[PDB]
Amino acid sequence: RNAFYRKLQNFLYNVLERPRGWAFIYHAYVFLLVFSCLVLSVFSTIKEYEKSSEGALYILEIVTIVVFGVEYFVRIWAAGCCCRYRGWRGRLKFARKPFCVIDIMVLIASIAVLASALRSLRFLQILRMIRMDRRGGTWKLLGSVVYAHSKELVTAWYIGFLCLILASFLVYLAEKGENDHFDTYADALWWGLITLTTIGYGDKYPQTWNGRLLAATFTLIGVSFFALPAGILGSGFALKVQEQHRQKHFEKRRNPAAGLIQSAWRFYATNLSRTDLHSTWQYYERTVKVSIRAVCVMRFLVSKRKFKESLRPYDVMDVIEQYSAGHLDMLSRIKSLQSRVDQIVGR
Amino acid sequence: RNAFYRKLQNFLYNVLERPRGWAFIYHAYVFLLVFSCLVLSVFSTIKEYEKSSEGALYILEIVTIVVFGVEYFVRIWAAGCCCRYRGWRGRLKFARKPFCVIDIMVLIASIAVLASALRSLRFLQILRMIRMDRRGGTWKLLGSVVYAHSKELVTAWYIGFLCLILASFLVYLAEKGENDHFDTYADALWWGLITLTTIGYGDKYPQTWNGRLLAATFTLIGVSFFALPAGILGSGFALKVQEQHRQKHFEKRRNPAAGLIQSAWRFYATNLSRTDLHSTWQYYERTVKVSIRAVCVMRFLVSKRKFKESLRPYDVMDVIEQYSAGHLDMLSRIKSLQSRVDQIVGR
Amino acid sequence: RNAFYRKLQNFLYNVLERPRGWAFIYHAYVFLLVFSCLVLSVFSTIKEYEKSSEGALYILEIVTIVVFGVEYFVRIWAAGCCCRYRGWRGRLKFARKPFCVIDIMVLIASIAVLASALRSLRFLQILRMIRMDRRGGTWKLLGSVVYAHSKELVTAWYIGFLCLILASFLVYLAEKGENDHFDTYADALWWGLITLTTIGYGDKYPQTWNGRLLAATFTLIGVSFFALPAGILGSGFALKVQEQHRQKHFEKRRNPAAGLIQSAWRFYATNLSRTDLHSTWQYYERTVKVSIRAVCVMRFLVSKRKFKESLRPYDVMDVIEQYSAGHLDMLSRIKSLQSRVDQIVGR
Amino acid sequence: RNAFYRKLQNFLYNVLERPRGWAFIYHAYVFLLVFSCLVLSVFSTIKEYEKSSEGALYILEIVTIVVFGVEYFVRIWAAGCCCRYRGWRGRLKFARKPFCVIDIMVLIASIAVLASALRSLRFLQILRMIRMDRRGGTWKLLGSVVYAHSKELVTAWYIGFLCLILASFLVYLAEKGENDHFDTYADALWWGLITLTTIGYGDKYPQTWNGRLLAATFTLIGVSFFALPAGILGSGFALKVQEQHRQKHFEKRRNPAAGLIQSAWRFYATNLSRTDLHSTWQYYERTVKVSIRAVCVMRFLVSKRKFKESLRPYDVMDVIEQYSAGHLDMLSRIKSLQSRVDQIVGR
Amino acid sequence: TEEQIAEFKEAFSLFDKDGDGTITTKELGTVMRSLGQNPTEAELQDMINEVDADGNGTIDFPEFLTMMARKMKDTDSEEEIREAFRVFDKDGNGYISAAELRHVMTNLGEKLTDEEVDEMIREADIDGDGQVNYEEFVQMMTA
Amino acid sequence: TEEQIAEFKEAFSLFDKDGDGTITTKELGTVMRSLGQNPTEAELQDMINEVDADGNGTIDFPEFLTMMARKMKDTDSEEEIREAFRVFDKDGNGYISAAELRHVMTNLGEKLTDEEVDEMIREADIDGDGQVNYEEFVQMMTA
Amino acid sequence: TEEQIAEFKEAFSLFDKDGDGTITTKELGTVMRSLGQNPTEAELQDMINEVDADGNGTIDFPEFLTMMARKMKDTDSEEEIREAFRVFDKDGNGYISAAELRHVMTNLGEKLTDEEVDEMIREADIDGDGQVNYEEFVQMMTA
Amino acid sequence: TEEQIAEFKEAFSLFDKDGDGTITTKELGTVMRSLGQNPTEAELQDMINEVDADGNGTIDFPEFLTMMARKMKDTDSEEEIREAFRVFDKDGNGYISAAELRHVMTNLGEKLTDEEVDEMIREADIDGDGQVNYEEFVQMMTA
Repeated sequence: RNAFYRKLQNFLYNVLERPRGWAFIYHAYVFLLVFSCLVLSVFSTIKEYEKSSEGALYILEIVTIVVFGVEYFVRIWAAGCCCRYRGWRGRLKFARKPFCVIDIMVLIASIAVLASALRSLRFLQILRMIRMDRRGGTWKLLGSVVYAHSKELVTAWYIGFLCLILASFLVYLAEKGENDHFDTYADALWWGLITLTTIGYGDKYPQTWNGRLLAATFTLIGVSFFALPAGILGSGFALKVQEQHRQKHFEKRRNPAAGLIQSAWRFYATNLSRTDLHSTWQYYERTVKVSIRAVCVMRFLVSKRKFKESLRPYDVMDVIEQYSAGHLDMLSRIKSLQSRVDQIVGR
Repeated sequence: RNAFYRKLQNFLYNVLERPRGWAFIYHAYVFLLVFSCLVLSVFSTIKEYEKSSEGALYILEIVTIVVFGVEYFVRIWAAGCCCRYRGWRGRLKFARKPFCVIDIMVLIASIAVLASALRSLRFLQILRMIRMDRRGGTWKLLGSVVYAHSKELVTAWYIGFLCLILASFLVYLAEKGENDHFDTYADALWWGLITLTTIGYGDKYPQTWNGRLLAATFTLIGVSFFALPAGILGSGFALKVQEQHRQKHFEKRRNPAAGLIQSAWRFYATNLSRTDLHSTWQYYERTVKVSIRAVCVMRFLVSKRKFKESLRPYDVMDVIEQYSAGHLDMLSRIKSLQSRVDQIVGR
Repeated sequence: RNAFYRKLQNFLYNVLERPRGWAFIYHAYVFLLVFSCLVLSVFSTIKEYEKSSEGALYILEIVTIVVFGVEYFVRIWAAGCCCRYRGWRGRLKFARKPFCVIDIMVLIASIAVLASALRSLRFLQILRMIRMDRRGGTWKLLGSVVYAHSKELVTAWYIGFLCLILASFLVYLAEKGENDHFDTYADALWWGLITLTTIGYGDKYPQTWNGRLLAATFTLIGVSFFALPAGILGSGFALKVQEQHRQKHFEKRRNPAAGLIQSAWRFYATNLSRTDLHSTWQYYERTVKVSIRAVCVMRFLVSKRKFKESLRPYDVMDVIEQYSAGHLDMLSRIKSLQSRVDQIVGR
Repeated sequence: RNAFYRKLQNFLYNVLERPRGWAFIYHAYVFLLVFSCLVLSVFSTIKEYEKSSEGALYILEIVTIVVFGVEYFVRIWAAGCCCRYRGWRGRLKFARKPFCVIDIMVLIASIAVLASALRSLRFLQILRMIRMDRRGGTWKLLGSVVYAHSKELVTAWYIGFLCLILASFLVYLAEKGENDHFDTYADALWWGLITLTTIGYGDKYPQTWNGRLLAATFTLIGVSFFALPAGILGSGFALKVQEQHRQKHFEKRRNPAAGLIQSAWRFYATNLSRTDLHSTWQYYERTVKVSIRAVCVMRFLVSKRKFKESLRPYDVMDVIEQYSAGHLDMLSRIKSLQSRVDQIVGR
Repeated sequence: TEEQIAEFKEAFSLFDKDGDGTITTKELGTVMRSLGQNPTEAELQDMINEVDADGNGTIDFPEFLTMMARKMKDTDSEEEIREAFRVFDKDGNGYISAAELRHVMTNLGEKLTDEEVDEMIREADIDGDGQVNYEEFVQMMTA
Repeated sequence: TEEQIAEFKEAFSLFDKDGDGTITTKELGTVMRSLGQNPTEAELQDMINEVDADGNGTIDFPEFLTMMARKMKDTDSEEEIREAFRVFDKDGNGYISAAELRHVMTNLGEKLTDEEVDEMIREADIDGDGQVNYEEFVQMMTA
Repeated sequence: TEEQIAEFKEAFSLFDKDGDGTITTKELGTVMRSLGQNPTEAELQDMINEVDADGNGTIDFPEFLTMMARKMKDTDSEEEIREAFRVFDKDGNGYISAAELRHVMTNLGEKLTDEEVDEMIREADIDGDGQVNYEEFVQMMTA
Repeated sequence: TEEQIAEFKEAFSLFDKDGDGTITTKELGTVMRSLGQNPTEAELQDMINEVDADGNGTIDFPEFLTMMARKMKDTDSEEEIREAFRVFDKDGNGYISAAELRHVMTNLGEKLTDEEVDEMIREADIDGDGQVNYEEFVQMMTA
């Protein structure tokens, strides 16, 4: 039953490694588990709830370490689906990958803790919380969107910081004397940060007419400037999603891909990797060894380069390049028609 | 006056069932009624206003049950506008629809209540508050937009949660001793959630120099990260409505629809459902039984599939497909012209 | 000096009535003036600042009434630029316009006040505050954008209201016993509205573990749902601005307008309004009475109809319509060319 | 070793003056330096931390003045990379530029301070805070985006201000009697500004039933209206950066640029600036003086005008312009083809 | 019934020309030409793709029986015809005039004769007042 | 008055050629050719669509009376001509030079002779300083 | 090894026709024509761009030796072929049918014969069950 | 100086052919044809638009005197040439190779010979290290 063995192995690799659809369900559950433990840990910091929270946390940590260990083992087992991660050496190389190393390290640390370590318990919780990404996908996406909007974000933060400084200084001047909230400029800066960010604790607020007038004038501006970065980033995220949708609907790379696969197989067949390769040689000789190899490698090169050129179809460039080609072809067609009709008339 | 009967029936079905324009007015009024009732119930939870609020609530619930009952009766009557819902069986099938069942259930429950049930009174109020959707339209729209931006929303929430955890821990370390607000890590987490969400009750806030410094550093980041999901979803909603506007303005499928209507009527005419169908048979015999039936069904199927193909004209796909067709037509035209002029030269 | 008279008259009408560029400066100043008065009124409500605020407010009221009266007089004078409003009857007809009526009645009411009425004065300031729009432009823009996003806004508000109700009820259940903040369900609803809106007064907040846990779970959802409408409307406003930019860049209607003006002048010349019209009669007699009149009026009307049909070329309508026309024209060209070459072969 | 001299000079000018890539790192460090100084100054306003903060601030100011002086000197030296800013005159002309003057005067003022001036110390700190813009880039970007969305921003602020006034007045009427928070209309206005901006200090909040009811009705509207400007500006920023990405990817002006450079050199060669120029004269005499000068000048001028005309390639202007050109030249193509086929038939 | 099965077999045999146990593209082409309409090779390919599911290039007898055995309701074309009528519902209220129906169908696409269109209008409208309700018409036909 | 009614009846009769009580497309084309402007089939289709309202394919006498009896105070063309000018208002202030008016009048669209365009400019500008205000130019006659 | 170096030198010499110490565009063209395929000047310029790196216009012997010394391991095309197979992975799970492989292989671009695509499917799919794992095939060989 | 005034007067006189006091389009066309470059009507119109400001259609002597007597700094072409470089500044750092300068100069638009491109490369780059600086060249050429 090797077929069923490999089918189940590939299915397990798919569900554990990059999941597509309902596989996420499993991951969600795992997350919940970890999350639950984290919450329990918080409840154990409170003295009143220490008993029950720790009682539940012991069981939950046993359960989560069991689950993580079995997941790690079955993941290293399912790694055989990938040809690179095959056998002793392949699976050891998989385990060498840094994130699997971190996983096993956290597992062993938790097992040792269960065999003043509560601080290490929560630290392991946050580490396995960071572990859920495994790719930096969230970090990479945030970084790309921030970099694309770096100038706008910097404008927002810079002007908001200037507004905060100015408003804090002016309200401080207004309120330094007759308001114990604004005793020093540091207190005014704290108030301005808590106000323009819209947090507004209420521990400090202007109480004079000067302070309230200046705060009213500066609030309408500062709150907007401090809320700007969130709006910029959200709109950027939405626009990026829209453009990705358009591009994925405009992949239009089937022909280059098929040509690439054809030429790659041809190059392998011409290559001496296997001594049983003779059918390709018969096919090439029927259409009339090293020269055949060279021409086939050349065809593979051109197919690869065409695939690379077509590997960047974006929403707006596609139509523009298509119309450029169309209009130059139109001009060539009209000039050719003029030449041909002139030749006809010459008769 | 059966014509007026059916006209009024159709109008009532339109206004009560799926509304287009001013019909919403009626629904709005109904909503207000229910909303008013809900508000009154809240006023009845307060002991001081219990007397007057309950006095008004009795009248308002009599009114709302009368209105809902008459609306239910007239809706079941007006379902005759749909041929699927005609007669005894049609009306009964209509009433079996889950939301009509919920409507009658709420009506009966409220009537029974009127003939410690105030909690059930407000529960029926919230149930009939959910009832106003009748389609899940709001839920479906929110789910679709969330799924489209699922990765960005997850990135925002994940990074914001990491920021919350880190800021809470660091401010707790800063303030554990010199501030009774941050007695335990749970208090710090509560503070961080309340400030990064920008709620800022003020029940907890840092009061030390290092605590305030760390809170200031982490606020500019956390507030933006927690406001991100709202911006992402709002921008996604706006972009979705924009693209829907463009697509509805780019329907451009009238010809396939007309072909479908023609083919459907022709196929029915060939269909043996009625023995009075001879005009189409005469037309077919002039254009020269079972073979005609089959060819008519074939025409109807091709019309159906062409309508299916042309049933997804989007803002960007249509232009690209049209230009691909134009460019291939241009190339075929030029090659055909070259062949024809070559043939002319051959003369 | 009638030329300079009418030039200054037109300039004053432009600056006072619809302004384009630096004219806004003047309006801003006027706004500032009235705004200042409003602020002064707010300062006069405070008993401590009654003396100084009233002293300044008397002068400011005199100044603003002088300015508004002279502006009204010069506006009615300069309305002669619009030939609809010329002479006794024209200026009276303009003054009959409802908004000028509002202006004059505000002027008269304030003059009478200057000749317990301070509340009436504040009502006058708010009325002349509404007066600045003069068109409903802000209201019209907001209404259009809200209507375009009515479904998304309703989804946001409906789901946010459901979340508010549920969170308030659950936190009330958590906190009813051991928190005087949540004494009744009305208090819980007030708390939920204040926190989900992110206002967070701090007058009420959960203090139990159940209440804080439930509030933490529900806040990440409710704050986003209540911030959604702002994001939706802002993104809609920005997208509308971008589309308007593109469309105004896509006017491209000079030829229909020129044809319309030509036909209008032709009709007026052939129109029997004036007996001195002979140049156009000579032109039409040389190009070979009532028939020419009718045909020229028809030319004017058809030019008007073309003016209306193409009056609104949109960002995406123009390109798609032009390409559809070009493609069908190309098909006609190729079929005609094939027919012509076939005819040539037939020779 | 002049080659390495000028290479290092250009590199230093690039890193200090307009930076492209990793150069920003250096600037960031400088910013941190000044920022640190600023923070230290705040810590020196507090009496408790005055000693240590001032001790560190002395060293930090020595360091920052040293760094700014050396940076100024090396920037002025590296200005020789630009031919305009070369030699004594070019160096002085650079130093005349306003921001260089600001830098030198800040350096001198700080040196004098180091040789009740702490207020001037912090003023210099904010000035050098503003300094690293050097272009108004943030201000220019904000101004452009605000102007583009000026009407929408004004609508948002105007309707939000009307909502604030109305809500404040109504809640004041509700709460004037039995809530010391709302003693005067100014207190109500302060409460409304704090609530609608979502700051929510909690120093004032309605406590009556009608006051809370009105506040609840008006908050859902006012908070959205006051959050609108942030969303509008953020979405505008995101759309602007998206279109800038598209346009920068659609530069497509190589041919006009090359023609401009070629004709510019041609004009210079024909011009009598240098008498050693004879290769261009030989080329022009072989292709058969003052007449050649004028004709080459006109070639250069037409190249400049074509460059200017093509200097505005935009995301949508290019495609529509090229399609209009294609349509008109295809009309000419078809009419010419019709004429030619008619001529062929004539034979 | 057995009689209907025999009729369908006779229809298949009439479609069959060479007698290979199936229906080929050219058989459909020639029968269509006999009807009067000149077919196209791409149109025959569309024919086969619509009917043939196994992808063998021909139409067999059981596939024909299954194809024609589906009636208006079983076709599951409800949404198709509803949206087809919606596309021409300019106002969207749910009414279409008889004159517009004629001017649409009798001049474009699969054009009909006057008799067919007036019969359609009569059948769709039970009341028979010149106003057509597309939902009512399709439901009574395809539901 | 009755004199104008008789004049319009004579105009209709001159429009009529065969004398069927109405004006057909061919009659309008023939009179246009007599004037000098060669008609077009699309132009005649536009003629019929513009004039007739009941959808009969011909032009009637009462229809022509209603058409020609509407003056610029009843044409509702105030905003229309305003927008027509505004498309050519490059600055948007509301002024156009006389030379530009002559160019647009005699070069683009339905060209006229110099005298007619000079008369148009003179009538548009009461002051006659070469500056035209479209407000007045559409309000003192076209309103 | 020396034997393979001599073999590649003989291959170059056969490639060389005039004997200029390099391979020119026309030599590429004639060898393609001898193979049977008709080349194009555009294809020749593509070849020159692909192989030559010094921008001289021809292909020399050391470049040929180095290029043939590189196998799949020395091309870093793992992602390239991965995405190439991904484009035709309609579901994205990682499975593609053998029939579709045969259809695409022998009817698109540089088409191959049916037997060669059967060999390709056999080699790529170790189990030979008709379901080819793209990652398996692109990792066993290309990596 | 009066010598240059006389030289420009002689240049204008040679420019004029019929001798109407101005330069017509046909004179420019024929002088261009004698020069070697074939003119185009669109090119003639573009040059005329470049010259005239009063809108007459000819070229008068004072305009030729005034415009030809200005130095590179009198046209504010600095930003124009800077952008011209920028378009071909692929990296944006501010450096380009001399080989690409020769390729672009003598292969695009108004091409020149090798000697002229070498001369401009030498003049633009004082150090003569091949790495030409755009800002220096434009500054000592235009500014």
